[PDB]
Parts: sequence; C-alpha cells; structure tokens
Amino acid sequence: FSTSFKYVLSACIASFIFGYQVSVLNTIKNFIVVEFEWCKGEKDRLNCSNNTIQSSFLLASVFIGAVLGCGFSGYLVQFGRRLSLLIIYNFFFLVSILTSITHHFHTILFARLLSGFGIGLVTVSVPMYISEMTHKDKKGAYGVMHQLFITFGIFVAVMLGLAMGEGPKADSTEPLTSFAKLWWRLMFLFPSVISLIGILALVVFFKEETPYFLFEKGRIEESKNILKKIYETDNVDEPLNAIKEAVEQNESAKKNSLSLLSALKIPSYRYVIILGCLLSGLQQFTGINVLVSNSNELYKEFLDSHLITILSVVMTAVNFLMTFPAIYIVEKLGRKTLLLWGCVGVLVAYLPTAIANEINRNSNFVKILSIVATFVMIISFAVSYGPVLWIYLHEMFPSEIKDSAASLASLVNWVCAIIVVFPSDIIIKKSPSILFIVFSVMSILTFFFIFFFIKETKGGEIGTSPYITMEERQKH
Ligand SMILES: CCCCCCCCCO[C@@H]1O[C@H](CO)[C@@H](O)[C@H](O)[C@H]1O
Ligand SMILES: CCCCCCCCCO[C@@H]1O[C@H](CO)[C@@H](O)[C@H](O)[C@H]1O
Ligand SMILES: CCCCCCCCCO[C@@H]1O[C@H](CO)[C@@H](O)[C@H](O)[C@H]1O
Ligand SMILES: CCCCCCCCCO[C@@H]1O[C@H](CO)[C@@H](O)[C@H](O)[C@H]1O
Ligand SMILES: OC[C@H]1O[C@@H](O)[C@H](O)[C@@H](O)[C@@H]1O
Repeated sequence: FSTSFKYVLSACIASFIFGYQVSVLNTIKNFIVVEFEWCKGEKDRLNCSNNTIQSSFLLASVFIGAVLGCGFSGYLVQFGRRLSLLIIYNFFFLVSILTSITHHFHTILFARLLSGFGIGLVTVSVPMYISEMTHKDKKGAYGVMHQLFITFGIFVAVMLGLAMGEGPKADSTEPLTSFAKLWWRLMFLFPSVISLIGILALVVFFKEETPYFLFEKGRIEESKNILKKIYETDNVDEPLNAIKEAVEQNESAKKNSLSLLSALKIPSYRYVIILGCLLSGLQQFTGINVLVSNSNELYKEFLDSHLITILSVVMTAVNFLMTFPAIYIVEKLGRKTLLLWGCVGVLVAYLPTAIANEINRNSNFVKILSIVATFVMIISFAVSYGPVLWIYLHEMFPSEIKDSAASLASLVNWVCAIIVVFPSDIIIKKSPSILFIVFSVMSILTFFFIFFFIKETKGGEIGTSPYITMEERQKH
C-alpha cells in the first residue's frame, strides 16, 4: 500500500476498462442479436449464419483494433506515459458513449474497432507506466496489478450481466424486457463513468509523469521530486543514477540513428527482440482467448443456459482470484520459474483432455473432465503467464528499444490472438482431440523455449536486460 501503489492504482483504472471492454459484448450479445434482429428472418432468432459471420467481424475488429492500438502506442508514449493514460480515458469516454447508442451492425462494429484501438493503447501504456513508477525490487509485484484489474474487469462485466433475464429463448418470439433493452446499453455506457474517475484521479492527485520520462527530456529536478515521492526517501541517488545511465545510452543511440528497424539488423538486438516477440505471441497459444471469447460456444453442446451462466461466473471469479498469488510469487520465486510451472499446469490441463476425447468423444466422463480441465487451465494461466508476460516485456529490453520493442511485442500478441482463436473455433467443432493435442505440444515447446532461452529479469535496473550488458551496449 505504498505511494507508488496509489499511482499504479490510477493506471490500473485503464486496466479495468481493458478487461471490461473485452468481455462486455460477449455477456449481452444475444440480447443485441434479438434487438438488432440479425436472425429474425429465419426460424431460430439466436442461431443463424448471419449472426455467426457478424459476430466474427465484431471479435476480429477488437483484435485488429488492438493491433493498431499497440503499434500507434509505440509512437504515442514518446510524448508521455501519463499523457497516454489521459488520451486513453478521453478516448474510452467517447467510444463507450457511442457504443451505448448503436442501432446497427455497422455502428457497433465501428465502436468495437475503436474500443480495440484503446485496448491496444492500454496494452502498452499501463504496464510501461507501472514499470517506471515502482521500486525495482517491487516492479513485478505491482506489475501484477495490471493483470489483476484486467481480470477484475472481466468479472465485473459478467456480474453486471446477471441483471439481465439470463438470455432470450432461441425458439421463442417473446420481445425483450424494456429493462433488458436499457441495461445492456448502460453496460456499454458504464466505462464512461470509469473513464471520468480515471481522468479525475490523474488531474487532481497524480499530476507527475514518470521519473524516467521527465529525466529523458531535461526535467531533472522535477524527476527528483517524483522519484523521491514514490520511494518515500530523500536519498534517491541510486535509482536516479540508473535512469541517468539509461537516458545517456538513449542519447548515444539517437546519435547512431538506432531504431527498432535498425536494431533488427544488429544480431545482438535482433536476438532479444525476437525472443520478446516469441514469448509475447506464445501467451495466445495457451488458448486462453478461445475460452474468453467463446465461453458460451464451448459448452453449448453439453451444458444448458443456466449452467453455462453459472460456469461463466465461476470461471471469471477464479480467473480473478488466482491472480493475487502472482503478486507474491513473481518477485519471490522469479518470473522464469513461474512461467515454467505455468506451462506444466497448462500441459496437465490439455493432455488428459486430449487423451480422454480420443478414447471417447461423447463420454459423460469426458464432459466432466473438460470442466475440471478448464479450471486447471485457468488457474495455471491466471497465476503465471497472464500476469508475468506484461511485466516481463518491460524488463527485458535495453533502453534504446525499451518502448518500441515492447510495443512491437504487444502487437505480436494480438496478432497471435487472431491466429489462435479463429482457427481453433473451426477445429474444435471438427475434432476437439486435435486442438487439445496441439495445445499440449505447444505447452511443452513453450516450456523448453523458456527453459533454454529466457533469462530471469527480477530486480533489474531500469532499461537493463539480462541478455545484453551495459558495456556490450556501448560498442553499438
Ligand atoms: C448523443 C446522445 C443521444 C442520447 C439520447 C437518449 C434518448 C433516450 C434514449 O432512449 C432511446 O430510445 C430509443 C427509442 O427508439 C431507443 O431506440 C434507444 O435504444 C434508446 O437509447
Ligand atoms: C466500421 C464498419 C464499416 C462498415 C462499412 C461497410 C460498407 C459496405 C456496406 O455498407 C452498407 O451496405 C448495406 C447493405 O446491406 C446498407 O444497408 C448500409 O446502409 C450500408 O452502410
Ligand atoms: C477466463 C474466464 C473467461 C470467461 C469470460 C467470458 C464470459 C462471457 C459471459 O458469458 C455470459 O455470462 C452471462 C452472465 O453475465 C450469462 O448470462 C450468459 O449466458 C453468458 O453467455
Ligand atoms: C481452448 C479453450 C478450451 C480450454 C480447455 C477447456 C475444455 C472445455 C471444452 O470441452 C470440450 O467441449 C467440446 C465442445 O465442442 C466438446 O466437444 C468436447 O468433448 C469437450 O471436451
Ligand atoms: O485474463 C485474461 C486475459 O489475460 C491477459 O493476460 C491476456 O493477454 C488476454 O488475452 C486474456 O484475455
């Protein structure tokens, strides 16, 4: 509950909007389907081809938007981290209002595409802000707060969706409740109020920018004040000197015309960047978004509306609760060890499920095992790979490519989200065993990847990497 902790709370407000925006549409989609009358032409008003295609575009728009958001964020952060947060809040305020008043597939598609862009901004900005506003020994611990409120956002959106009539019947013709028509729009409108809270927090209490940013553009004295404020100490010679060395290397870098595109042709920098993009993209091959995006579609085959609803609530609850231990584990045991154990937990989840489905595709025992395996996969991901990745991406790079490569890696993550989710939706309908055996193989490969190539980044100074040492960065 330090000061640096009030500051990360201010940044985690955007992380709450992150999680909320990702899961809000999925929660109340069926209501939109009936109201917008996407399948009013056919007998079934909830299940038709038109709904499937348009829902695919809606999900794709968020992912694509997130890709663009991550790319632009690399350029936007240059003018400030706190500035990025302010822009995010102002942006989400209008986008949420716009989404609240949509009446057609095109306007809501446009709204979600924008909402995705804001998400891509949050993906890079918030973990970077927390990175430069916390103690080096407590970076990881607070870095979990980012993932924590993401998880919390996903949970709150599901909880608010319980105020609904728990869904309209697919074969019925009963019109929605006037309350239900109002409430799903209000759910879209809720992050506008949250955005206002985010703006108020930054402009009233947390006016300062990060000490790293302030020092980088000349504000040395003002950098000292915010540095002394977050550390609660008059003597801040060591972290200031760490920033001074990082910034000086940035100045030498700009002189050598070093950029992300230029560093890629340098084998020393290419190595750490490729490793960063690999680790970032491999988070999606855990299949976590397959569950997040299609929680209803996955269990619609052997579970009814009420149980799917209960399952959704419990899944998001566990996904949120199991994030808390990461605050202690990430720093105490390290990031690499947690990643390795996380991969083991993922393997333990998918491989027995793959074997069970291969033996018998329609066994009752398989259905039950699939439910338990879900929670095993959720607990494993929520405690490790989820939180750690965004913490690691802002600890593994030298200062010259610190922000740019982190943005590139974040972009790859959302690109892989497109690569994993949509084909998985097609595969799991044909043969779940094949999809589950691919995830098992990927879980093993990811284990070996981290085990052999990934180094620990705990307690590292700002702008330092375990891969490239200071003197080695000078010859470049
Ligand atoms: C740019 C600000 C616009 C906000 C205007 C709010 C007016 C009252 C909102 O009630 C609206 O009543 C419509 C009747 O057709 C419904 O269709 C629509 O779903 C519902 O939202
Ligand atoms: C960000 C989303 C942008 C979507 C752009 C889609 C452009 C091509 C489709 O245009 C739409 O053709 C419909 C015919 O079905 C018309 O009914 C509707 O009035 C019109 O808008
Ligand atoms: C890691 C957890 C991933 C799960 C997140 C996706 C959950 C999507 C929300 O589902 C919906 O929940 C509503 C209750 O709010 C139900 O009324 C509705 O029937 C159901 O479709
Ligand atoms: C990658 C997202 C899912 C993570 C792992 C959770 C497995 C839960 C899904 O269970 C599977 O549901 C299929 C529905 O098609 C059934 O056919 C199959 O028998 C059953 O095993
Ligand atoms: O909590 C679930 C979320 O965790 C984040 O770490 C992943 O990047 C998201 O794709 C996932 O949806």
